[PDB]
Amino acid sequence: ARGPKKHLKRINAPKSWMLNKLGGIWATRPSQGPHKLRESLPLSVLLKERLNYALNGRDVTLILNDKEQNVFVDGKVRRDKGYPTGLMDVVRIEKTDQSFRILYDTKGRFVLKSLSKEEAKYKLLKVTAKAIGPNQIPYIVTHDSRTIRFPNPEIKIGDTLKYDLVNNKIENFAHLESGNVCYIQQGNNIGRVGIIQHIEKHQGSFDICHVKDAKGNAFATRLGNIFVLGQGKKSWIELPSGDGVRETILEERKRKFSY
Amino acid sequence: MDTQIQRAYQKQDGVFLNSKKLLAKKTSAGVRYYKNIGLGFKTPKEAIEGTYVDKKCPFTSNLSIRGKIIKGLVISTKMNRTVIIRRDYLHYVRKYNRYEKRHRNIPVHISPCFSVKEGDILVAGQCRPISKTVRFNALQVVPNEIIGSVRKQFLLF
Amino acid sequence: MKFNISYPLTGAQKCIEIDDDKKCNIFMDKKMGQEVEGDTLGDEFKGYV
Amino acid sequence: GISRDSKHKRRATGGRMPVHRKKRAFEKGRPISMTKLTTQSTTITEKRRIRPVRVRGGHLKFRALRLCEGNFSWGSENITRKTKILDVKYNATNNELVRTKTLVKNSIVEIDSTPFREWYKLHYGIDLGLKKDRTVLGNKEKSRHVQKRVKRTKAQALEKNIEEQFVSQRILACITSRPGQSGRADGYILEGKELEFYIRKLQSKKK
RNA sequence: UAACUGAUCGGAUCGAGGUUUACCUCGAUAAAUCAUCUAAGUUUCUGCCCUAUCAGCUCUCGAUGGUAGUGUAUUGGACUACCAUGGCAGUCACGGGUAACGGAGAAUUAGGGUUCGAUUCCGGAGAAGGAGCCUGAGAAACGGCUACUACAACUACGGUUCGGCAG
RNA sequence: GCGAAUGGCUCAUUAAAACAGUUAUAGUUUAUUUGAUAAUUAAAGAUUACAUGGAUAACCGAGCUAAUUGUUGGGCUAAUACA
Ligand SMILES: [Mg+2]
Ligand SMILES: [Mg+2]
Ligand SMILES: [Mg+2]
Ligand SMILES: [Mg+2]
Ligand SMILES: [Mg+2]
Ligand SMILES: [Mg+2]
Ligand SMILES: [Mg+2]
Ligand SMILES: [Mg+2]
Ligand SMILES: [Mg+2]
Ligand SMILES: [Mg+2]
Ligand SMILES: [Mg+2]
Ligand SMILES: [Mg+2]
Ligand SMILES: [Mg+2]
Repeated sequence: ARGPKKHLKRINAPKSWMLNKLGGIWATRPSQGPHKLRESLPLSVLLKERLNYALNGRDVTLILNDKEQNVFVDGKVRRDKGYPTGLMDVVRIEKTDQSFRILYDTKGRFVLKSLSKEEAKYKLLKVTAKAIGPNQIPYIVTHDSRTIRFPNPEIKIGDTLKYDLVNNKIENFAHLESGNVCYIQQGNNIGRVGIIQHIEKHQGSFDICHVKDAKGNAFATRLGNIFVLGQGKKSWIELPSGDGVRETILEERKRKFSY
Repeated sequence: MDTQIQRAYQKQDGVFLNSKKLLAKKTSAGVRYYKNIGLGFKTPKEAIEGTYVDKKCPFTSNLSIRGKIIKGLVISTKMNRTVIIRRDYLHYVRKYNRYEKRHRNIPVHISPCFSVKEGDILVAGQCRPISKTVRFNALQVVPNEIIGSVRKQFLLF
Repeated sequence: MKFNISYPLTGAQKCIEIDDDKKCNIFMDKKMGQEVEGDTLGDEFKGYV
Repeated sequence: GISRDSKHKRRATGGRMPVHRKKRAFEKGRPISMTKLTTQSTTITEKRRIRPVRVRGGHLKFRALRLCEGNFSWGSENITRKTKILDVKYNATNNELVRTKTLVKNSIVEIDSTPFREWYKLHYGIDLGLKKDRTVLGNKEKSRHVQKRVKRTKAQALEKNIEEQFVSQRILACITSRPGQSGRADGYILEGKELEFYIRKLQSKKK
C-alpha cells in the first residue's frame, strides 16, 4: 500500500465507541499512543459523545487547546483530539475535578466510571514483559506502556500491580493463578469479572484460561485477555454496571420488565 | 578428514570452538553445538555424537521452530538432506454433501541425525524459509512399512 | 555584445553596448571568469582589467 | 532497479508465474561491490576506500571497495590487533575472487605477524624469530620475570604449523565480515581443524 | 577479555509566569538506544469459474536440493560460483478462455440449489503504454523527475511547458 | 520545519496469483506518539564555553530571452540551516 494509513471511517470505527452510524463519514482516528487502536477511546469521543461536555467538533478544539488545561489522564495534562485513553485509566476533568475509570461494559462498550478522590489515586497496571537491561538493572513493563525501574523481584511476567499515581509508587501486586479475580480486556467475553479456575498452558503457541463468578458461570478465554482485577476474591476497583456480570437476554428482561 | 572436507570447502559449527579447545588440555574438548527446540520434542542421540555440519538442522543450529507442526508420509529420499512428504486429506463438497481425496506435497529438510527411508511417517516443524520450497524441518521420524507404491498408499494419518 | 559590468568595491552596475565587431573579438574563445584586458576598448577603458 | 522479488521465477511445478505489480521499491537490489586489496599500490595510490550507502530505516551502511588493512584475532590466545593483510588465497566460492584478490566474508588470507609476534614476545618472552635465539628474558631471576616462565611452561605447544607461520612473516587467517555491508574486513587466525585442511587445498592446489 | 571504526549518541537552541539577591516555577524543541504505539514487507495452512479438439511440464542457465559468498530491512537460487539431479502431475500437472480484480455481500429459495457481484467496508492493482530514479521514516510515487513509443499546449521555429481529468 | 507516500477515481491486468479465514517473524523496517535511559566527549588535533566560525535567501541594484512558479550576475545581515 502507498505508505501508512492516516484516516478512519465512520463505518469502520469500533462498536465500542457506540458511534453515530448516520453521523458523518469518518471518525477521529486514535493517535499512536499507550493503547492500541481498537482498544482505546480518543478524547474527542470521550467528551463529545461520552460525557457530552463538548458537542460540535470545534467544541473540543477549544477545550484541549484552551490555555487553561481541562483534561488530565493519569495525573498528566493532555491536549490531543485523539489521545487513546485505554483500559484501567484515570481521567480527570480539571474544571470540575471529575475522576473517571476507562473500563469496558459487560456488553463491551467503553464506560466511564466515576471515582472518589480516593481511587483516583491508584490505577491498576498489568505486566507486559519483564527482563533485565543496562548495567545489571531490572525492568518491568505495563500494558499502559509503563516502563518500570527496580521493581519488586517477586513479580512474574503475567502480573497485575496497584499503582499509586500520586507517588508513582507500587503497592500490593498479585499474579494470575488458580483463585483470583479478573477482568477480561477483550474478547467474545469482555467486561466480565470472575474467579480464575485454572490456567492450562499448551505452549504450541496459545494458552487458555477458565473462570467462575456471581451466578457461577463458566468462562473461557486466552491469557492475553485476562487482567487481574484482584487477589483472592476481593476486587480492587468499583465496577460499572453493578458487578462485572452480564445477563441472558432472558435475565435482562426479567430484571427490567420482570417477565 | 571426511565429514569435514567431503567436496565442500569447509564445515565448522555455529559455536566456533575447535582449534582453541587445545587451550583446555584436560577436561572435555570435543564440543559440538548442543540444543533443544523443546516443544515436547526429544533431542536425537545421534544428533549429539555426530560429525555432521548441517546449519539447517534444528539441533545443530540457530534455526528455530514456530507455530505450524506437521505429520505426513514421506514420498522421496532423493535430494541432499531434503525430502518430500505427502499429506492425505478429504475435501467436502457443499452440493453433493460428500468428499473427494486430495494431497498436498511438502518440502521438508532433514538433519543428518535421523535416518530416512522411503514411505515412512514423519513429523515436521515450522522453520524459517530455507529455500524456494523448504519451510519445514524434520523433528521426529517414525519408520513404517508400505509394500510397494507410495502413491497408492493413502492414509488419513 | 552588450556588457553588464559590475564594480565590486563600490557597487557600480553599468551597461555598455559595443556594436563594432573588432573590439569584442578578444572575448572570443576565452573561458568563464578569465582576465580581460579592457584595452581593446581604447575609449573610456584605458588600462582596465 | 535490480530487484529480487521471487515472482520472476517458476512455481514448484515450473509453470511460469503471473505479475500485476510493477517492480516495487522495497525489493531493492544494490549493485554488487567487489572488494580488492592495496597490498600492491602498483597503480592504486589511495590505500583504502569505503563508500557509505543510504539504507532503508534511514541508516547508513558502509561499503568496502578497496582495502589494505583489517583486524584479526588469534583464537587460542584471545588476542586481537589491527594488521596489514597480504595476499588472498583460495576463496572457495570461486577462484576468480582470488585472481582479483576480492574480499568475501569467508575468504582465506595472509597477515603480518608483527603485532602477534610483538605480543607473544612481551607476554611469554618468546620472539618466534628464527628458532635459535628462541627466548629473550631478563638478567636476574628473582622478581616478576618469574611469570614469563610460568606461562612459557604452559607447554605452549603452538602447533608446528603456527610456528612456521610466524617466522615466515606470513600468517593464515579467514575473514568474518561483509565488506560490502559494513565496510570493514575482520578475520580469525587459522588453526587446527581448518588450518590443516585449507593448507591442503593450497599444497595440492599448486602441486 | 582482546582490538577495530570513529560517518552512533552524550543540547553553542526557544518561551512564558514569578521574584531584593544568592534566582525560582511550568513549558517548546532538537536528538541517541530500549520499549510502545502505527503500518509495512515477506510467511504457514485451506479454498476458486469454463477447458484435454491442453498430457506430459520445468532444466543453456535455475528447474528442485546441497554447499560457500554476494545483496537486502531481513529470510530465500533473490543473484554469483561449485556440486547433486531433482521439483509437478488423472487426488488433472503444464497450457488455453473468461464481457473474471477476490471478499464483506446482492436477486429468487419449502429443503437442496441457480445467477451475480465494476460499484460506500477491506485487501490488491494502476494512473496514456512501459522501463529507470531523486528524495524520504515512507513510494518505482505519479495531481514529482529521466529516456523511448504514441500524443497534448506556446513559438519571433532558436526554444519552452507545474504537459496526462481512471479527482 | 513538517506535509505532500492520506485521501479521491478506477478495474485494464490478475485463477493458488490476488484474496479470505488462519499462522510466523528466533527472518525484518517503521517519521509522528506514549513510558524509560544515560557521571565519563574517543586518539592525533585543537581548545571560548559566560558559548566559536564561515556563507546565502528575502532586500538594494545591473541584465538576458518572443517565450513559462526560467535565471545570470554584483552588494547587504539571522538562525534549531550550515560548519
Ligand atoms: Mg492527530
Ligand atoms: Mg510465541
Ligand atoms: Mg480402499
Ligand atoms: Mg533513525
Ligand atoms: Mg523574564
Ligand atoms: Mg547463506
Ligand atoms: Mg490461465
Ligand atoms: Mg466472478
Ligand atoms: Mg477501494
Ligand atoms: Mg495483506
Ligand atoms: Mg471527469
Ligand atoms: Mg497459497
Ligand atoms: Mg552574492
